[PDB]
Amino acid sequence: ADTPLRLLSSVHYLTDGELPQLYDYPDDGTWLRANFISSLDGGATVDGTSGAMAGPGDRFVFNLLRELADVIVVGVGTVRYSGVRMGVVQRQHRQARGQSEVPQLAIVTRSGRLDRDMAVFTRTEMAPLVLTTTAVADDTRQRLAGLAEVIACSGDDPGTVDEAVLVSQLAARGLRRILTEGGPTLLGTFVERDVLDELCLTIAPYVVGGLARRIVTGPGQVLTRMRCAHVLTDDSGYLYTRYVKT
Amino acid sequence: ADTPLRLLSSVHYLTDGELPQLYDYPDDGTWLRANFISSLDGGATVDGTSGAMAGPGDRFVFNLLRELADVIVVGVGTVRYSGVRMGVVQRQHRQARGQSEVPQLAIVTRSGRLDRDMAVFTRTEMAPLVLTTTAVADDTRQRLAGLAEVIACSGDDPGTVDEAVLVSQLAARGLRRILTEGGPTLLGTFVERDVLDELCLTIAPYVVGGLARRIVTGPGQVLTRMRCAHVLTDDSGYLYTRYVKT
Ligand SMILES: NC(=O)C1=CN([C@@H]2O[C@H](COP(=O)(O)OP(=O)(O)OC[C@H]3O[C@@H](n4cnc5c(N)ncnc54)[C@H](OP(=O)(O)O)[C@@H]3O)[C@@H](O)[C@H]2O)C=CC1
Ligand SMILES: NC(=O)C1=CN([C@@H]2O[C@H](COP(=O)(O)OP(=O)(O)OC[C@H]3O[C@@H](n4cnc5c(N)ncnc54)[C@H](OP(=O)(O)O)[C@@H]3O)[C@@H](O)[C@H]2O)C=CC1
Repeated sequence: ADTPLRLLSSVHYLTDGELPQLYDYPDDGTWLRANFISSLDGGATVDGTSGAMAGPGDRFVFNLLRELADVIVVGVGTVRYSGVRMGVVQRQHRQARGQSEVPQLAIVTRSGRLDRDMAVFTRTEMAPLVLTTTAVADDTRQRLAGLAEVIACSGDDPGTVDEAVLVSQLAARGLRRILTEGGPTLLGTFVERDVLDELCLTIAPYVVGGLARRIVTGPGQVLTRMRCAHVLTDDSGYLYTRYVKT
Repeated sequence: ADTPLRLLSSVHYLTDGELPQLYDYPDDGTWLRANFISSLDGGATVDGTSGAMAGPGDRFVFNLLRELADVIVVGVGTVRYSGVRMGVVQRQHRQARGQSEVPQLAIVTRSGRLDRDMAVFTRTEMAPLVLTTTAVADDTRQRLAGLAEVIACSGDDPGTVDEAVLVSQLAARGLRRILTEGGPTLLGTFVERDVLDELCLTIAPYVVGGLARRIVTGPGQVLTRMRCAHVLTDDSGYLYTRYVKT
């Protein structure tokens, strides 16, 4: 008559002061966290973007995770982003933690082919980082002189990005608390290379049908077990989950 | 300082007697329930099947949902299934509910092109139903004489299946409590045609990377809101969710 199953139910209302402890980074070491939203049937997009599906809670969560991060890493696909916005209180919180007032943005591109004309370069407090390959880093540095710091992230193939090198290059610059929000190609590479430490996933209570892509894309296939650290909900039936690599 | 967020936690251990009430069908009317499993990053398969990812709880849940159903509807893709197995106690439970001892199997095929040589026809207590189009129903009836009951499920196009007609044809035969377990093409059609009443989804705590398909496939795009009826968990960090159409 016994089963391994237990009913979950809401046991505690969270104040905005208790949220940071549920999502804090470790005290030490580098930590790469992803934060994505998807539908129940695994779809990442509605009309080409993720925004349509966001829950009453998602803005507390998405804004908190940006506030906690040293750097937000984004793929060049989804940039096409502006400078991350921090409000007054967010800046104060960051300072009290000894971080910069606003997190750095880091754009991953294998080819380095970003035009000087982009909002990631224009509407922003801080020169973004461009993470790219050894093969193209010098040319890219020259082309983006003044607009971005360009960093070579290659492993044994100077024509590709090694995602473990990428994470160590950020940590070498004091950016060890890393957040990524997209896109699916980038996330797929972190998952394929087994460098993703934690996935925060908002499960939106919709089905969207078969057209949408998943939150990850690409040829990778892995089977990486994660531990469920927490599940939050709201009155709208969204689940805000946090899973950390076992 | 207040947020819409609430922490979920386990509040009640479920006995196998309490599970049926969490998953019961309505008293009246037809009800189409889906039961699927997917990874955290929205992948439906590991090495081409769903079985590798199943949780300690999934066998209580998958077996219960089969036990409760009048008919299990499956697409011809994933059949390539045998007769659903019911143990002694499952048969007793069904009888006490006034149902057949074993649920019917119903195979959906647009072309009707199933060979007489299949385990769905061979290793089974009960002739399965074949749900197909008006255009091909008579030929199909003759070819499968003795092995299956063939039912025309077309709407205004005699060359296609109308999924609402499909559900009413089952209900007309006393099979109003319907379960589907696959595959993604079929599920995508139920979602696209807005005839899916409830989705029971097991969220497995793995990431699998970008190669896998979603639990639904096909060109459909919808935005159908569902209410979260419950979330169960186990010690392995699986979530067993039940969402019902709002
Ligand atoms: N559901 C959700 O939460 C989210 C949805 N989205 C969505 O992301 C979509 C667009 O994303 P998409 O362009 O497909 O994916 P990506 O943002 O990840 O970027 C694809 C491009 O980014 C670069 N890139 C990514 N990753 C890597 C790597 N490891 N090494 C080198 N280069 C890399 C490549 O740049 P290059 O070609 O220059 O070499 C590549 O062409 C949008 O539809 C947006 O809505 C995005 C994030 C969150
Ligand atoms: N993660 C999970 O829980 C699950 C995973 N799986 C998987 O399903 C996969 C195979 O499934 P797949 O073949 O792609 O999909 P389907 O089982 O849904 O079937 C595709 C075929 O089934 C028929 N079919 C489906 N739906 C309809 C409809 N509304 N009208 C008419 N005909 C229809 C068609 O038959 P025809 O061509 O003859 O006309 C079609 O070619 C496997 O990989 C299996 O592991 C499946 C279910 C659960």
